[PDB]
Amino acid sequence: MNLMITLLTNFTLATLLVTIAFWLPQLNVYSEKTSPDPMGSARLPFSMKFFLVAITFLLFDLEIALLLPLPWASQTTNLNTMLTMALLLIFLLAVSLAYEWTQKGLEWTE
Amino acid sequence: LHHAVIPHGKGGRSSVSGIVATVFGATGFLGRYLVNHLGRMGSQVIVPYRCEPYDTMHLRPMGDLGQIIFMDWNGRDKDSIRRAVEHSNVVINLVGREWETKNFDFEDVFVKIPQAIAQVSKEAGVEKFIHISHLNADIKSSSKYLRNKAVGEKEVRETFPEATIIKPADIFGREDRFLNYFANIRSLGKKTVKQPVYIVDVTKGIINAIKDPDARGKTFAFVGPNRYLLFDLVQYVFAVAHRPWTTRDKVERIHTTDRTLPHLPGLEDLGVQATPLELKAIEVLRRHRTVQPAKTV
Ligand SMILES: NC(=O)C1=CN([C@@H]2O[C@H](COP(=O)(O)OP(=O)(O)OC[C@H]3O[C@@H](n4cnc5c(N)ncnc54)[C@H](OP(=O)(O)O)[C@@H]3O)[C@@H](O)[C@H]2O)C=CC1
Repeated sequence: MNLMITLLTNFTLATLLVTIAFWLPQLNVYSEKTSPDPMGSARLPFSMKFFLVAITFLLFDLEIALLLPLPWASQTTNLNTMLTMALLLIFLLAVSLAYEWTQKGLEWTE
Repeated sequence: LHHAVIPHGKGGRSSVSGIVATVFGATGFLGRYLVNHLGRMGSQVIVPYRCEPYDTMHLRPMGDLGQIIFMDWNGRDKDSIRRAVEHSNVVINLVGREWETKNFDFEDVFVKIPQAIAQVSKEAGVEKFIHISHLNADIKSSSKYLRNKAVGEKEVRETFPEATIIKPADIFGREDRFLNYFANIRSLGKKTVKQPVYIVDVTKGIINAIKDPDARGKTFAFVGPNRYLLFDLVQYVFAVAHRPWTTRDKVERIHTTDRTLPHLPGLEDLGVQATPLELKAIEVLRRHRTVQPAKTV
């Protein structure tokens, strides 16, 4: 309840600040402006590379999602199995990175 | 004629035009393009300003060096008016408000200020005086604007008998309050007929009334080439601008039809071809963009 009140208060303060920033300078009457970029009028071409680094983030973030219960997993009584699977998951994250390296995947966003 | 006021040159920026103009209310919509068109001839323009000097900055590129002289004035003080008109050979009056304020109502703006300017310019030896009234000015009118403006017209005609009085109907331009009022209102349609006049035509008419000696003591009516009904005019403004603060006096003046005055001369007698709305309304309303032309009468 305290956390929800804190989130509500921070959202309310942010909304009030954006409200002041979009209402206070509008009350100046200065002048209307007539006839209100490097590219002229062209379509943004889709780049393969930005999408590749986005999907690479998504897959390694899933591997991070698997790695996140390790500070709780180190408390177990099957420590040989736990250490084996922890080293196996970090090794599979590293093998994903090595395959992303060696097949020209990290190129011009290296 | 004095030697310093003989026209020399080719009529460009650094030439001499022989016009020494005092434009009262030059910091508005008509004074902008009037000081522009006077300064491109090489005229000595005197701009009395009520506002902050920052709001006169756009009037400074409009002429050559020393050609626009800015000076302070109060609309209730005859002394500053005399200080501003005592060297001019033509005095143009463009002082107006669409609304009344706490310090100035329609009677303070349309009656007392033009009578004061015209009377002090009469006692200062000014040859040419130009007063700007509205086409729909009438004593028994529904709006206080047009009533006090007709009374001010009568007072200017009786205190400066050689004054040129000019009647534009509803002026449209980039900084207007006619097409931009319609484009942002998001009032209705009635049986109101309007013929709007274009601001460069009004400015060319004011200057050709400065230059013509036969325009002394005349009353002109500056109207556009096409009369439109109010509803399809407003719909054509919404069609060009790609769309689906006020007072009651502005509503009374939008729903007041523009009267036909055939006995008064117009822009065709001052050598000005009237520019239609269909050529310049795109130039006005391209700002409001995120077309079938309007039917006349
Ligand atoms: N649709 C139109 O444009 C039409 C206009 N007219 C008339 O033409 C004239 C000029 O029109 P427009 O450019 O649109 O008007 P604006 O409101 O745009 O300009 C008025 C000018 O007069 C000054 N002024 C206003 N009130 C006072 C005052 N009480 N004392 C001193 N100076 C004052 C303003 O200065 P400041 O910035 O300090 O207020 C400004 O320089 C007006 O008289 C108007 O009635 C006639 C027919 C149609």
